Amino acid sequence: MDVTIERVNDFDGYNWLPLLAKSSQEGFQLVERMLRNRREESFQEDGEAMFVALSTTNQVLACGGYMKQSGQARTGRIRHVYVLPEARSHGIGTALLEKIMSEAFLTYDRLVLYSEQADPFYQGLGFQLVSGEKITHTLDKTAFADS
Ligand SMILES: CC(C)(COP(=O)(O)OP(=O)(O)OC[C@H]1O[C@@H](n2cnc3c(N)ncnc32)[C@H](O)[C@@H]1OP(=O)(O)O)[C@@H](O)C(=O)NCCC(=O)NCCS
Repeated sequence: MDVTIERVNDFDGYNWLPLLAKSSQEGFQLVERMLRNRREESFQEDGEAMFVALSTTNQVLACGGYMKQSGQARTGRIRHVYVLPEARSHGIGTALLEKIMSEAFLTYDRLVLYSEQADPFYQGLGFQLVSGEKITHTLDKTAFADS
């Protein structure tokens, strides 16, 4: 499934309702939280970015990004990763994550994330599963580089 991955510079330039609706149906708040909190966590500052995957017809099929992990130094947190159900299993999440990781490791020496649902996906990308309160997966830059 052909997509383009694009940096979000203007949240108001996309129709987010499909992503909001499907994610909410599934019990996920992550798209809602992202869009509601977008004035404070804009993903526009240095060390942060939000991406969308656009279909060949300009429709949003996924989102995901990164920003600074609070309290840690040199650690970034991967945030708000979600692919529309009908768009899953076509390589979109992998393309999105590869872009995020390659860019985020320019700023951070470690990337972390919290995912209860997608361990196989994240392990396939090289993340290590960890038992923390705030994080489920971690990846050091040196491990990323060595791959
Ligand atoms: C996890 C997620 C981001 C992966 O993105 P994706 O575009 O579907 O994944 P890709 O097609 O790039 O596949 C990469 C890996 O992701 C995983 N994956 C594939 N389809 C998936 C799906 N429908 N749901 C969860 N994970 C999936 C597989 O481990 C896959 O490895 P493989 O290609 O070697 O078999 C995406 O499916 C998603 O947002 N799922 C949300 C719902 C969820 O968490 N699923 C749990 C069960 S309800």
